[PDB]
Amino acid sequence: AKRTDAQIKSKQKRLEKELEKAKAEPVTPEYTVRFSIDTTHKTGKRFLE
Amino acid sequence: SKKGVGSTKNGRDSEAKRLGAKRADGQFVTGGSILYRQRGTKIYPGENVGRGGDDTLFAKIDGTVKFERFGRDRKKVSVYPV
RNA sequence: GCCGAGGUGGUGGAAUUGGUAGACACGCUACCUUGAGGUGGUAGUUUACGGGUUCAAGUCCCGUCCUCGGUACCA
RNA sequence: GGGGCGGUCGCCUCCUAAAAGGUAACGGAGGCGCCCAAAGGUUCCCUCAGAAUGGUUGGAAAUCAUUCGCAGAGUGUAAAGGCACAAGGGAGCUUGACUGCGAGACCUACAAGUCGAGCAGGGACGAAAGUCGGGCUUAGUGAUCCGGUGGUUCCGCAUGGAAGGGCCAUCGCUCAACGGAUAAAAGCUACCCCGGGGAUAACAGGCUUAUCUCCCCCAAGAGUCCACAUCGACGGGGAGGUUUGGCACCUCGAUGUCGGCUCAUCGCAUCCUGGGGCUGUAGUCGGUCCCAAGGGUUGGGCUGUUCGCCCAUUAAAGCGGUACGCGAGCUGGGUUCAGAACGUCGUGAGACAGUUCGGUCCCUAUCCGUCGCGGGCGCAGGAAAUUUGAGAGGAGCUGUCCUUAGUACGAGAGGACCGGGAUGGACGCACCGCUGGUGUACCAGUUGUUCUGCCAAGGGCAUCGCUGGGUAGCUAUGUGCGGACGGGAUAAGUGCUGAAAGCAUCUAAGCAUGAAGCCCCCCUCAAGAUGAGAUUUCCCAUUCCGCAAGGAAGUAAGAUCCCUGAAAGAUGAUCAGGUUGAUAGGUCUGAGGUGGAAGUGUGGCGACACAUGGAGCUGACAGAUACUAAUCGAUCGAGGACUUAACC
RNA sequence: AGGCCCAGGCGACUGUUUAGCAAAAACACAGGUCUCUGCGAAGCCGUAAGGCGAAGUAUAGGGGCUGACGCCUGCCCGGUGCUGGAAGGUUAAGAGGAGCGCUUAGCGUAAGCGAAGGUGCGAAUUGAAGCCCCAGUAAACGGCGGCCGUAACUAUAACGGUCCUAAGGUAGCGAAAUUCCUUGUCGGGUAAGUUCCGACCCGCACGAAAGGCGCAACGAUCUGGGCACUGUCUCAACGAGAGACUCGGUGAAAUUAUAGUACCUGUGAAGAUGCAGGUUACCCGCGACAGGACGGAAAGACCCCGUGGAGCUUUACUGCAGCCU
RNA sequence: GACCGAUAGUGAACCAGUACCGUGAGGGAAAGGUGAAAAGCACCCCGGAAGGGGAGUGAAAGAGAUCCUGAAACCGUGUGCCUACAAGUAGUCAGAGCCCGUUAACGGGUGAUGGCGUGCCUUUUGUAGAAUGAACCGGCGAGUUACGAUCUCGUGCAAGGUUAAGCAGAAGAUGCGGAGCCGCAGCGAAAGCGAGUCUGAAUAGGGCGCAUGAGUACGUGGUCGUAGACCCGAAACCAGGUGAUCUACCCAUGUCCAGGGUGAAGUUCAGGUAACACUGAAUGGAGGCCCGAACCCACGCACGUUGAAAAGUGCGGGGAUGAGGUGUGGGUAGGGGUGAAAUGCCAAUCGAACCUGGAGAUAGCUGGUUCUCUCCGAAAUAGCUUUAGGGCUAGCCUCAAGGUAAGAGUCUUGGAGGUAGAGCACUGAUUGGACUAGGGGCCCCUACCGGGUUACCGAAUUCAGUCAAACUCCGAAUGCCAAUGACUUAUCCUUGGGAGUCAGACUGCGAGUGAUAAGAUCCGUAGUCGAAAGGGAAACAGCCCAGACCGCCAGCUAAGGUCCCAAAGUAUACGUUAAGUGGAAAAGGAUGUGGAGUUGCUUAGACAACCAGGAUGUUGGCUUAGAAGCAGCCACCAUUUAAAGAGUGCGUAAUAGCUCACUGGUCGAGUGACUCUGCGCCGAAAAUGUACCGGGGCUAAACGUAUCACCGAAGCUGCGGACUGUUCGAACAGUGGUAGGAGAGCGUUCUAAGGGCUGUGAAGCCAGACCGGAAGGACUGGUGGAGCGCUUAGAAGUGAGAAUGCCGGUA
Ligand SMILES: CC[C@H]1OC(=O)[C@@H](C)C(=O)[C@H](C)[C@@H](O[C@@H]2O[C@H](C)C[C@H](N(C)C)[C@H]2O)[C@](C)(OC)C[C@@H](C)C(=O)[C@H](C)[C@H]2N(CCCCn3cnc(-c4cccnc4)c3)C(=O)O[C@]12C
Repeated sequence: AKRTDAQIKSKQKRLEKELEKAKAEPVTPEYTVRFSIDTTHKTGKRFLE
Repeated sequence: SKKGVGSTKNGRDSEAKRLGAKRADGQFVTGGSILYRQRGTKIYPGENVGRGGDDTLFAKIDGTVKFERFGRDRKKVSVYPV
């Protein structure tokens, strides 16, 4: 159990050291708006003369 | 057999701070000397005793110390001269 | 009992607090086409729960319930 | 409370904390690594939460008045302490969230940390008094070193500068393992090595007994009725120290581990056998309980296995202690050494949360202890025999079949206690006549080669050359025997008489039965039984010293040295003998064993057969026999203390 | 001067191997394949000369892997390696020198400015390989999924849906040297078989060159059965020789505080010969036996500790040789 | 020469870098003494010699060739005393008997017998330890030196102390040499200023100073620092060499392989065809082919396992013509070679050879660390620590100088603090009743609208009760802080030198963790041990008593005891128990007894026992063929009667048959429930053996109450010594001790001035019945045969019982 639990910490120290050397951030997302519209009113025919 | 449960969660404790009487009744006491370390005002300042910023009761003048009472149920330090 | 994981529509399931009964693929319903089915075309149905935080909650937080698995009594 | 894992590492508050202060544990709870330009300062104001009513949409509960509410509210934030003269709420004005300090204190190993009246300079608010060096107190943070920034009547390697340094103010550290080893760091080791510890783990011992095993109380209920035939819930009380554990007290200058083998012994909580009481015990069989540890308690298949299941017996195939008895007694299959492989994990060396094949079990016994055998002396003379028994050891088990008797019982099916008899199993003791074994100086056959000069007859060697028999001795698988009959006292139990207590009662008195158990009977050892015993019998009380006690020195009866030896034996010992003698060897007769000797003759060409001829040979066997050796010797070995009593 | 037969696992075999615990299923092997290398080859030894390779020349020579033979060797190039490309981004030192300090003649009544020079620093620009990027390669390193519904119901799913992935384990094999559950279940062998054999297949946790499946022969290999055979055992007995034992000669050694060295129960550093209370025991040897002297031996090999060591590993840290540029 | 003297000093006093050991590099000993001189034993005897006894020589022959002296271990001979029914850490104390007759004194050797008694060392909380170390004896073997720092003590000079190198001088002292160093003046980072000075704006405040002034040069001593720094000990690392005579592979070059089988390719012949294929004979001789000797290798067993042998023997086993065995010559060398790969092999070494150097690596770890007495005497704790078995500071100990009577106890008095207890007034928990908005459920209709009910739950109110470490309206006993006086004892404070200790244990109490288990763990508190002997608890660190300077053949006591082991009461008085309770344990069970308290029956008459009653309404009706209760309901009813339930027992498959109930007669006075408590009973089992009194054994020799004696310690007292401290020869007080601090000495070797004793016999050695408080010191006698003590100083290679120490001798 001690032999397995010494590996279980060695791999975590390797993990944290490679993550401090890596420092590769998640990529910031591109920009979207979604924005859209409705204007769904029942409307007549004639507007501008 | 040794089955594992851990995690006490309650190890820590703060350092003992020495509240309470530092000088006694009828004690000769110089100026500026701390008469009572407390939190809150368990005991009030009376004559010639000031309450500090950490509400310790200290003596403003030289003289003996008296712990009288503030009447109903309440105490008081007062320093008198000789 | 303890630890770790997930609880969405009939289904499998994405969603870094910012609009989802559902946005995505199926089912499902009503119609059309066809002799009648199938395919195809048109339209349609509160996030396990309860209480907050917030202008805004599936998400952030505190508790309850369920299911997967590891870890036990026993056969 | 071994190490790893988990958890923690610094600071604050409460409880532990034992009415000062302090105080630990991997004790119980919580928080912190900040926030606020007002949530600071001052001045002036003023009082909270809830409840009961009146009130739209307003809801149980917003806001309103209204009474009652010295306190739950509020206090930026955990928790404690504190607060309504506000520290809690408003509004104005403000920057003291100042600079240089600081008498004196608390705290503390240090480093640090906390409080501080007052002084001066400049202010804020206030009419003034005054208050203000942050907040309601305690958390909200880290040394130094090295660098940055700002400022300075500081220094500046000859001089003037400068580079650079100092000082002051300050910034960069989750250096979070928070008094911070570096600016910078993860693993394998079964290929391993060293220095230490029983300061520290496992085994076994010890304390404990939660757990385990066992026992019991209460009694609801089950048991057709009926708690107590047998069961016994919910709960309760204990014993034991065999389980899994707790703790680390002995051992790390070594306390070898499981299973098996050999050998046991002990406890009784009894598996069989013995005796019993209760029954929901008709009988055979049973169930439970009490007494009893005397004896016994199997052989196989698989597994390393203990365990377990199975097969087939048994009267039964008991549970536990002894370092899970027993490795200076044995085995080494399993597990945990080095090789190697599979599955799986790891990037990896390697590892196991697994499996598989192979793998050095050392020691001449000093003491105690066991089992045997001797040698000395004792035992008030010296000797030879036979002994009593204190004491001690052994043995102590039991089947089946028949008779009683198909009787008792039962409706039947089924089927007895008790009382007799035979024959067994295991075990034990003896012995070899029988059956067998072994028999290496017995007898025979035969091969190879070699020797006796040759044929014939023999010898050597080849495991005793091999092979077929085999005497004595030793021996079991063979034979003979035994554990039987009984007393006496009991245990459980069953009772008589019988009160205390006009009765009842196995009771205190008085008596009696009653078990494989206890003491005997049976077998062995046994007077070192220093408590040294008792019988019957032999020898007798001599010689010098010396003045005695006493010494020594010839003996008696008796024994030994030495010798022939076996019925005995490691050696001693025992025993049979030592010339008036069969103790051994030889001899000669025999038994037994082997089997038809050699020579000769005949028959056959010959291998060979047959006769002479139950022949010849013959180790340990037994009966005669003085043939040979037990020769002559020599040594040791009594002279019997004292007192008293009794006798004559 | 052979024991033999029946079946199985692994390895084709003959060989080799831990001298002194492991002889093997481990190495090696013929075979297969991948890759390097145009010959001053590649790789290797050496700082270099000089060599090996090799007086060899791709049918040759190094290196990895797998191991005769038979049938075969599936999917994934997303990650890591190689291999190729390289337009572009980055990227060193060296180059370049815009400028800013510092000093200073001089100008300035002060304050300050200040040429040239020296000197300290230094921006833009250029600057390879590598890396980022784009493709190929799995007999390279490696990896090879879930869930839901659906058939005369009693069950499963040929089928369909949908997430996820780089792809979701194909053939063949499967309680195996791999199966924890476990002594799976069924069948055989056996009176009885946790092992064995043949099946099944919910494969904890097989699987195709860490090769998959078979396979005649071979094997001081491992495993199960059987014939013959036997003191291996029921259950021991006897005989022979060498020691042991007695006598004559010779004569060590480990060990060892001094020892006139009992056994119960107890106590005690918790397991006494030595202590306590009892119980027993004349003095001295000889052959035996090994229960104790926590016996002898080896300053525990297990466990922890030491801010001990040493071999190994890697995407631990920091370096170095080599190799590109 | 204040160096060595044969285990020392070179490794080597001697034919020594020798003998040995290794292939090699390299490692590396042991071992001195006749005499003044050979005068080294002519001669005789035993003896084969060896070796002797005489005789000679000699001063000595005990001086005779490993030879001066010649210890101890060890081994022998003779005898004085003891010893063959007694277990004895081996002694000591008592003690007869015997045998002697000394350094002549409360002699000496032995000791039957009695009481007591589990070695030394180290490490430990604790060791007889079944933990370690040593077989014994002997020698050797560990805190030293240099330079520097500081403190005490000493001396000189002192606000001035003093030179170093050097020169001269017998390896000297001394003279010269003041260059230098430390001080006299501090403060500040520095400029600087100066009895002041920095900070500061400050004439302020504070820090550090001096006004209350001693240093300096040497010397002894303590300690620290740098050196191997107190001895011994690693595994390891590095540098340069030496090794393929073993073994791995390779290179050149030879050589070995008895015999027997199987029988490939090919070839030939015959058949066969169109020719081939093909078939069959023969021939041939292949083969990491087979069986099997030599040889090689090692798998199985048994033996050996202080071996025949540091890897073998015996019996079997594999290969045994090719990846073969093997000889000879040769090559590769350590961070390297070699490897059909095991990290295997590289000279009986291998996860990195051996040797020599760095090197006396380092070791926070283990072991040891040697003479004595006296005064005093700890700690096992806090904080911090890559720290946890280590270290530093503080606490605790010691010495000195100081200040000096501050300390300490108790009484009186004043305070702070909120536990134990208690209480509910907060905060939580929580039992029941009363009401009680409301939530359901039965529903009625009906716009869930209105309701109608329930003993179905109830938020909030009230009364009454409980409980709390993190609850307090309250609040102790103590402990704590003081002042004040009062007594009563001295021990605090400061400064400096030196430490050690940071593993603690158990018991009583207050808590925690644990299971309100543990000889458990962790704190507070007090004791004891540690570091404490003596007496008791049988034995027993830690429990109870009490603290050891020493002697005594003296007394009184503590705890514990008084029948015998075994000292003291078979003591007294009054009760209890009878189980061996005492001398082991619970729930629970029980007519065991002793003592207190009430109550009912109660001579117009109980209890026990004897006799007769065993009913009436009504023989009780259903689920039922029954139940006169009786397998179970329904009334718990009511008079015949002095007295009877329609039922508590028994029984049947149920009634049946009965018994008690309940009252009468006979009898003739204690009887029949309950509570408290004292002492007992069962409940009650385990492992070699009585085995839970120590034993015998006890019925008081147990227990309870009470009283008086006595025993009982190293306590106290008496007497007599010794030492230390206090007051000025006496008084008073004291004196266990680990680590450790301090003080006084003893001894060894050498040197120095003195002194003198030794050939009429030095040191050494061997004996003694001598002296001193110890270490130790003489005096005789005997061996020895030439050096050695005493007094005062000095300097140390300074004292051994322990290192699994080294060497030697011997068990
Ligand atoms: C032959 C007997 C050997 O014993 C055993 O090895 C073994 C039987 C043991 O059981 C023995 C008693 C062990 O004790 C045990 O140790 C354990 C670690 C602990 C045990 N207890 C403490 C629990 C303890 O009993 C131990 C440790 O031995 C290892 C004792 C220790 C002192 C020894 O090592 C010991 C000296 C062994 N040895 C070492 C060489 C071994 C290599 N080798 C093998 N063969 C040869 C050989 C052959 C032929 C020729 N040459 C050489 C050489 C020998 O030469 O002989 C030995 C004594």
